[PDB]
Amino acid sequence: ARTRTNEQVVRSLYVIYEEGDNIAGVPSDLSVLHLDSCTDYNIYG
Amino acid sequence: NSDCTDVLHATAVIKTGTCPFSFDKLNNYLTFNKFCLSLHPVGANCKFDVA
Repeated sequence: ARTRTNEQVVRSLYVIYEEGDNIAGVPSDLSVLHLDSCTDYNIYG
Repeated sequence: NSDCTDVLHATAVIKTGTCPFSFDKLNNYLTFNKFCLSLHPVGANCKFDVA
């Protein structure tokens, strides 16, 4: 919980994950490539 | 319901556990911006062991 002056931990959320490539998190609801210029890239991880 | 016998007599000791200081050393001019003790594990930075 974030107030005007403090942050206080109240609960815990547990995660179970397996590394791979089947599921991908995305900004919202891909194969866009900019060529011949400086770019920030994510290519197959 | 009964008091502790000679064989069963025990004393309570607070051991360091995972904390970066000892309980008996708190009275040795240690300085904090916040120090606060709890019986619940949520949000805790470390813990002592009661034995």
